[PDB]
Amino acid sequence: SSQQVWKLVIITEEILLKKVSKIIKEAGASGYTVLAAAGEGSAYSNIKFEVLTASRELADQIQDKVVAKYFDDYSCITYISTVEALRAHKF
Amino acid sequence: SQQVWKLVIITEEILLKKVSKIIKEAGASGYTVLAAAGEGSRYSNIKFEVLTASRELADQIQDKVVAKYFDDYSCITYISTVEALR
Amino acid sequence: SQQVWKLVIITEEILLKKVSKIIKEAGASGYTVLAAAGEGSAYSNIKFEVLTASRELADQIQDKVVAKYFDDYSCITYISTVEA
Ligand SMILES: Nc1ncnc2c1ncn2[C@@H]1O[C@H](COP(=O)(O)O)[C@@H](O)[C@H]1O
Ligand SMILES: Nc1ncnc2c1ncn2[C@@H]1O[C@H](COP(=O)(O)O)[C@@H](O)[C@H]1O
Ligand SMILES: Nc1ncnc2c1ncn2[C@@H]1O[C@H](COP(=O)(O)O)[C@@H](O)[C@H]1O
Ligand SMILES: [Cl-]
Ligand SMILES: [Mg+2]
Ligand SMILES: [Mg+2]
Ligand SMILES: [Mg+2]
Ligand SMILES: [Mg+2]
Ligand SMILES: [Mg+2]
Repeated sequence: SSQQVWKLVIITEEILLKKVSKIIKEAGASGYTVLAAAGEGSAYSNIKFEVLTASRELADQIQDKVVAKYFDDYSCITYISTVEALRAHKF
Repeated sequence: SQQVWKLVIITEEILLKKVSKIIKEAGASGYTVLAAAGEGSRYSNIKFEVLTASRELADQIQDKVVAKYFDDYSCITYISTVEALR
Repeated sequence: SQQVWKLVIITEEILLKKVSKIIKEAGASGYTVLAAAGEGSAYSNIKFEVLTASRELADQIQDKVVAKYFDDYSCITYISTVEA
């Protein structure tokens, strides 16, 4: 059977790659995945972070700090969803 | 905290401009595209991700792209829900 | 529309061929793969997405890739539902 984990998505400009990774890591996430992305909002010059955490509270802390620091001045969207992972694994 | 719909459309790279036009014309605030490869029934393809506050616009955009390109082009599509801010 | 299951596997690019074989030999109708980078416990990784008509098929694919590769390679895997 399975354990609930939270998946935090942050899509932002590529220039924020180092700062946002450091925020994810200093908040205690076990890792993150980055994908190269393009898009339009309101080539592949955006980055999509996906951060998995078994703590909904850790996902909120990361999202809150990235939104406070960079949402005003940088193209940034963010959202959260749940996924199921194997009980034996650690997120 | 609001519930939002995520529409994924995986199709051939060559449809990039035409599908982006369908998404923008239906009134979606934007979209994300990623490079992809894969196998199916019929790097090569593009994955669209479109977030829409209403399920109706998600379905609307899906209807259009499917009608116009499904039977002629490599093309899969699905919808999930996510939690966003505002 | 109907509920389907989406299996994600994130692993090293060196396992591409061998994970795709597990996927197709298990009876999945297909798979998608995206280049990825990241850190755990640049774009050296790949993310599989496998849509399956049943949970059990997603579970059997995940059980096999994990049993073969989780201990010696980078292997993140999780499952969610979508409507198609
Ligand atoms: N409705 C949407 N659906 C999916 N992705 C979006 C949407 N709106 C914005 N984005 C993504 O967020 C990026 C930045 O948004 P913005 O800050 O509005 O420029 C875009 O380039 C897209 O990658
Ligand atoms: N079961 C599946 N799971 C994930 N992606 C799929 C699946 N079937 C097809 N695809 C994707 O859709 C593309 C085109 O599908 P097709 O029209 O069946 O050739 C493939 O190259 C894959 O990227
Ligand atoms: N908590 C996480 N959230 C998102 N992606 C992760 C997470 N942990 C690991 N990853 C991804 O999985 C890859 C392998 O992780 P590892 O198995 O710890 O080397 C990493 O390089 C990331 O792409
Ligand atoms: Cl940065
Ligand atoms: Mg600035
Ligand atoms: Mg797992
Ligand atoms: Mg799982
Ligand atoms: Mg997919
Ligand atoms: Mg795992």
